[PDB]
Amino acid sequence: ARVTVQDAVEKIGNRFDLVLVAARRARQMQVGGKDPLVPEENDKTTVIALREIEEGLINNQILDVRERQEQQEQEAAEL
Amino acid sequence: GQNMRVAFMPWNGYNFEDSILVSERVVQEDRFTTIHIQELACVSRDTKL
Amino acid sequence: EEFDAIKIALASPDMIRSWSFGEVKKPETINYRTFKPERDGLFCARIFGPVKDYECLCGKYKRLKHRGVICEKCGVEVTQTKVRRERMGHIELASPTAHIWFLKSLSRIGLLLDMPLRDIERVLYFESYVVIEGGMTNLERQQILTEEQYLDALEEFGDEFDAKMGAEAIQALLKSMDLEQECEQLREELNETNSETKRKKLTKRIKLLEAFVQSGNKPEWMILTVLPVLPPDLRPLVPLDGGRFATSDLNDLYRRVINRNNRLKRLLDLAAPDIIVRNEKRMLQEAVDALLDNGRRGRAITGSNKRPLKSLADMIKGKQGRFRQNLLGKRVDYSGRSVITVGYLRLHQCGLPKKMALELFKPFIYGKLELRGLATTIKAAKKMVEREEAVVWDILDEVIREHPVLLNRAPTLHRLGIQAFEPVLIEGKAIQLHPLVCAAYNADFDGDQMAVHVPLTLEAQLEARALMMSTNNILSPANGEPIIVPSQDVVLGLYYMTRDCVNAKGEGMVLTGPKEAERLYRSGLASLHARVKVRITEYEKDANGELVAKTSLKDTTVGRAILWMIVPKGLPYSIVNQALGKKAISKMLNTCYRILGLKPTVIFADQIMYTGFAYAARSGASVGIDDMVIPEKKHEIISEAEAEVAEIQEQFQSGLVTAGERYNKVIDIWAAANDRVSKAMMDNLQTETVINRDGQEEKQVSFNSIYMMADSGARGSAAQIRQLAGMRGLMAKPDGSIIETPITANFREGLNVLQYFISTHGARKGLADTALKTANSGYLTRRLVDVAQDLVVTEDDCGTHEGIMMTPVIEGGDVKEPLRDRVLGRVTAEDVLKPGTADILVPRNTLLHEQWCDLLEENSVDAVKVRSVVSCDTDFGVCAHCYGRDLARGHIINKGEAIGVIAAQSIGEPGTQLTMSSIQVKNKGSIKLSNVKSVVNSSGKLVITSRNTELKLIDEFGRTKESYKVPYGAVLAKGDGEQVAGGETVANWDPHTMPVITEVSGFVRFTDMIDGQTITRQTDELTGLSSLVVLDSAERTAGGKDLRPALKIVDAQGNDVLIPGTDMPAQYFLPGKAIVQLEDGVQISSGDTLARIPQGLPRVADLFEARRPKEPAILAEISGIVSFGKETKGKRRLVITPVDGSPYEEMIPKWRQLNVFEGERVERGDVISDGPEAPHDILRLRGVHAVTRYIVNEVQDVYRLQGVKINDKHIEVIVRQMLRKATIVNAGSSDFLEGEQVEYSRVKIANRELEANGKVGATYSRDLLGITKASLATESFISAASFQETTRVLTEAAVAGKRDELRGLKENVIVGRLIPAGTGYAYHQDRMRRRAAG
Amino acid sequence: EIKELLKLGDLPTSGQIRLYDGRTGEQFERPVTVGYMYMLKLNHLVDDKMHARSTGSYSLVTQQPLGGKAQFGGQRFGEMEVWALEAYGAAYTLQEMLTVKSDDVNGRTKMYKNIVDGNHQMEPGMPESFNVLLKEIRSLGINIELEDE
Amino acid sequence: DIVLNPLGVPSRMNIGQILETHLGMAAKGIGDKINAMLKQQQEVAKLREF
Repeated sequence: ARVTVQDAVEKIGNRFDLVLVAARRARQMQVGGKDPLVPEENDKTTVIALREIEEGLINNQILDVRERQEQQEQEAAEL
Repeated sequence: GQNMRVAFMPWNGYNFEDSILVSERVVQEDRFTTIHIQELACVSRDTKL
Repeated sequence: EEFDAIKIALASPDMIRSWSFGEVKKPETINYRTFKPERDGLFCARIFGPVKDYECLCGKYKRLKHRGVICEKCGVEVTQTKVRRERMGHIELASPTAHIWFLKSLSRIGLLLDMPLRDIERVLYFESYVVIEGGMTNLERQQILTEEQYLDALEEFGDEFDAKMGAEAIQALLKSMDLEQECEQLREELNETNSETKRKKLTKRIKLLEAFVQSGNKPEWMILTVLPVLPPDLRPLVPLDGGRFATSDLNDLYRRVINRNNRLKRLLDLAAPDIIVRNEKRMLQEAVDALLDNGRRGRAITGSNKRPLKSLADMIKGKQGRFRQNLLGKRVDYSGRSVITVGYLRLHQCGLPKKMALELFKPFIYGKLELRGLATTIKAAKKMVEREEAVVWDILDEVIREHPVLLNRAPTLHRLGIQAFEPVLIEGKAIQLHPLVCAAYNADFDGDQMAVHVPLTLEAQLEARALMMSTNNILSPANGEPIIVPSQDVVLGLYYMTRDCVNAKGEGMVLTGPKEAERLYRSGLASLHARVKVRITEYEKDANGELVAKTSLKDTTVGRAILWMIVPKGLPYSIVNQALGKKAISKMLNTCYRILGLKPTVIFADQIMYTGFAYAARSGASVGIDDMVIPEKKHEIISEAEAEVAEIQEQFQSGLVTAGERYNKVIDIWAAANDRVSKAMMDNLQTETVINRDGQEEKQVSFNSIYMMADSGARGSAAQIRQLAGMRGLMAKPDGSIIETPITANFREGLNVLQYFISTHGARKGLADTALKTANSGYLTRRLVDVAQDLVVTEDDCGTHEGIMMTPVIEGGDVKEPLRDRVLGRVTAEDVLKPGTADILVPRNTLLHEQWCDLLEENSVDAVKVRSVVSCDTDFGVCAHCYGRDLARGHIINKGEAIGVIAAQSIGEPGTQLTMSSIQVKNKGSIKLSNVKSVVNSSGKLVITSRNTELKLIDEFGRTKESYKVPYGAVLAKGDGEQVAGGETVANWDPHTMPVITEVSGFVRFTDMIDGQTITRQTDELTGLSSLVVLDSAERTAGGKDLRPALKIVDAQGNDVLIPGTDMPAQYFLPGKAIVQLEDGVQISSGDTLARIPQGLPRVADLFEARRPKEPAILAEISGIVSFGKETKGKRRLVITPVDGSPYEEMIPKWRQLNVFEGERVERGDVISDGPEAPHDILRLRGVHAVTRYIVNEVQDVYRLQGVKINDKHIEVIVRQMLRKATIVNAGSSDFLEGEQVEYSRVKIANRELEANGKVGATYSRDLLGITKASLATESFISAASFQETTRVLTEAAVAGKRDELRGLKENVIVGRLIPAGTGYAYHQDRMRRRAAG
Repeated sequence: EIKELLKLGDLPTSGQIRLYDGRTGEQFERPVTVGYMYMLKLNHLVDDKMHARSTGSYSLVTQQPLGGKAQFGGQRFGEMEVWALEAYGAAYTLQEMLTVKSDDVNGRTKMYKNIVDGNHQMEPGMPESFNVLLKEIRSLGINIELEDE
Repeated sequence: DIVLNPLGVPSRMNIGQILETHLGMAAKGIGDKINAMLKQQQEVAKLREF
């Protein structure tokens, strides 16, 4: 969560994959203004993603669905 | 240097690895207060501008 | 912008002109009155660009009114000043000149021309002509000519031949020669004569011409005609504040070459005599040589300070070169340094000084200040930061938190030298560090400085928290042993709490919980150490991960009972019911992690630190002078030790005893006195407490403060208290010999002036190596990390076949590393089955964690086959299942991570710490012999006649407990398979006498034994039982030296006695020093003899260098009967006669003892000559498994000697990269016997043994290379360019036209790209998918 | 002699005395050796060692940050700690150590601007310490290019 | 007023400091008697005897 990332690794199965998914979420969470799905309780941008991984709300395959449906509906908005 | 009361015992780990613990008294009595004298130089040259 | 690879080649003059934007012709650089560069000078703005941004020389066009026009008044293009870093000019020379790299370095211009190097220099200096073309048959191409000999050619022929002088003659030779004709000619004639001494030379020429074939590189570009100049911004001449200037020496060299180049131009229209034009051309050649390299071909050209000028080749070479000091090692931003101090802090917390935080996070404060809206503009932000208002600290307390910051301690030995830490602001000046991580940092609070580094990007702040956090790093990468062990003060408090006395206070009372024991201690009603009865309810997880409780009454002391409210409900109570020394705490912390997890372990470690500090303060420990007790028998022992000195001295002055024996006796008595003192001293320090309680008197453990500080292992050892109290051993003078007069006094009693002068030698010698040998360790680690560059895991399980053997280390002495520890972290190779047959625990791949380790430990298994790194069949990397589980994490290793650098730091870290006749059975076991040649002696016992047999000690389980080497021709007292108890001398053999004992029995008559020609008549002067003497070749007559004296065994009829069961003759040949014991006519029995033949850090560093031992061990490469041919011609010969194959002969020194004889048989790869084994020959004869087993068994010795434990997997990973080259013996796709990569051999047989071809490929031979040489032998030219021999590597790659795929770790370090390791690996998979899909 | 002097000084012959704690005021279980020892102050002052550089001086030929506290330069990140970083596997940290910290003229300005705008976005580029190496090697008459796609 | 870590005494093999500390306490005890009798002024001759 905030001191350790011990429980974050099992939700993905690899130590190296935490960064590439948590930073991927935090990119849009910071610049795109997307609403976090986890309570924030006075935490920075680089730790709430870890607290959410500790719950396991997001995973590599399901980050690419909520973002792709957005452009999918933009296609209908554009045309 | 100076001389003063010295003990030999651990103090809550504040002297863990060769660390040294002192008193507010030594600062108040200014036993180890020192004076350092620095100097500065303001060069004033004739620039082509 | 994105590229794919880096191409290195030679610069054609046309391409140099293409780069250049102008020809510099004026040697002057800038004006003196004004400070602008001159036209067509060295800083000519036309060639290189404007001196100021968007400004021309005069001012016709400026202010972006004209974008990129060129001022017609001056000729200067208007643009940014950055163009001055990019634009390059050229120098047009009148006479072509030779490059120095491809001329002096080795030759690259001599090998191409097949000309002697010295003659090339002679021709260069305008001294010796060369025949470019001989129209007549008298002359010949590439002939050396003197001036006097050349006058005859002038008066004879003249125009018919072509022979001139100078470097342009070499250029014309390169122009005229053809390499395709050499390709089609040299290769054919090379096969005709296979001379090995010239085979490599022809191979090198063939390789060079072939490399020129596809490089498209015409060697006519070798001789430089146009020379590029460095951009002026990189050879800068900058004014100083005091109206001065300073410029790089490159500017001086450029001026020097231009000054004589224009002079050479002026010497042509002036029709200079050829004698002076030669001198000018030599001047130009020397100048350009010094420009390329100052101190290479001639004297190093200096400046006005007589220091050699640094050429641009020096700018990239060595430690001062750019590759090391500016590309790999860089200055960094957003970083600082401060002293370190101790902290109460938690393991993830660091004490930052509040003053440095605002400086480091200044951009962060600016960014969050505008968000807060407190500063409309950044100027106001900086102003209020400068004022240091109260608001900035309010913002600061949230900027710092949830933002880890890296800590660094120079030097960074291993991985744990850098750790992440969540900052904590401290209103102080120094950095506060957690005490428990000081041991990993090797940092003591004695003035050490730490380097702070804040990560900027989102991933870096993420990478530090996820992977670099201190809470993650509990176990060492080298071994799974914990690294957060309490060092000195926590262990002292824990030891004091976990102490027992029988008369202290409140003894024997029954209590119903630990909490109310704490109040008893705090109230002072009961003492800390007091054996009481307490009710304890502990927890266990016998269920499927579910904790179960159990309540019982235990007999313990109050101090240990206090600890039970600290354990995390997951440990047995018996783990704290001891004295709890340092190793006890280590194993406790290991147990917590192995049973419960990581978070409980971290919390427990923090609470142990807090408790230890608190109770060490509560107890109070000091060092009293009364505490240093002195034995009363010190003077008595000293007197009774010097008493024998008089006896020894009087014996020596009498003369009956020798000086060496005198020295040995006095040192022996002094050592005995030292032992007596050490025992007598420790007797009064461990059980000195004589206290009584409801009895008469009883003796318990000591309460001396020194005794706790030594027993707990906090500081020092019992080997030091001897120096405190007993005499300080014996000191050795720096020559190596040890002074027989010891320092009888100790520090408490004070020392003598002469005693101190003697002792100071040990002090200086001990510290001198530390001040010197750490450089050796650093160089060794640097070399190790080079050959560990691209060692990253690429797959999970390559599915390779069987791998390496595994066994305990019972050889030599007892068991040091059992199979319980050497396989923890391994993956099997084959389906290992228990001693109960057909019972297998593995489907050829399992992770040998503690459960399987215990399962095999309970069984009698002694051999397991694990998947080694060497056995891995992965190309350009290794797979996880071929490595094993991680050591820092305990889980199986995932892809992406790098292992080579981890192993290199694992072995390179302790390097600075490690600078310096009869066989008796010990325990009841069977007497087993492996590969034994049985023969019965004359007394009915068993004797041995084989060197390749070793004794084995087998217990009731079946595994070998002890093993001892037995040499050839020894005598044993017991048979094989005898289960005899310990304490029996089973083997007896003379340390010097080597027998020639005969296996067969019968009559012995002196055959092939003629007196006066080969032997001498000698008889013993006391016994008389003697025989003819056979001496060595250096003592026997040369007349009979042609034939080896052979004593065949005969019978009454006089026929050769053969081996029972084989029709081969059984006769013995006598080498030198072979005096026959029995006389003629008498016989010997089986097992009887014929004749008696009487007889540190660099130590581990040189193994990776593949250093050849001074006295190597010679072995055989094929089996069969060994023989000897030519005798005494420089060195003897060794004929090899196999059953079917071939006269394999080599130089063998007869001066060294052998093992087999003329009539004996030896197999391939067996000890025929003695001495240390050569690793190259071990590879050449036996497999890579034998040599890697040798290396892991060898290097482990030093670390065991220094008590350092390193996982064996950290060695063969380097060894796996040592075994990267491969020499071909067959053909089909490459040259005859050129050296290639093993991966290239594997991929070349991936299409010839497949369906793509029936069979055309070639078979290889595994090669071993030194750690320095193997680093250079890569398909990458930039990896080795940054380590050593930069000039050689660059000149070798340039002529080969190599290209680098940017696969190595430091390759992407230099270019700044992401590192193909871990996160960079998962990024690089995308790039690998990119180029494949077009 | 010390024992005789202590007897003269009305002090315990052993040389250690019992003490009370400044926090809870209890006698310690063992007597503590207390006396007088000549202390000294060394020249290595803490403030002379404390240094921090967010963005300051830059080198001329290499464009990297300068060295030395007196020059307000940054710390030197040698290859020794580069090996530790790559042993950890944190590639982004190592990349930013060499690209946006020291040798990117057009990179570290953006690194400053976006974090001022509260954007921790990485925009790396070619290190400036490699263009110098390429230019020098090219000045050696040794052609060297980058094989693009 | 200054507390030193005692664990650095035995392992570092520097025991002269302990003797220095004891001798310093002896000297300071002499001084504490001297000033004590000086503030009371028993006798100059008594001081000359002590």
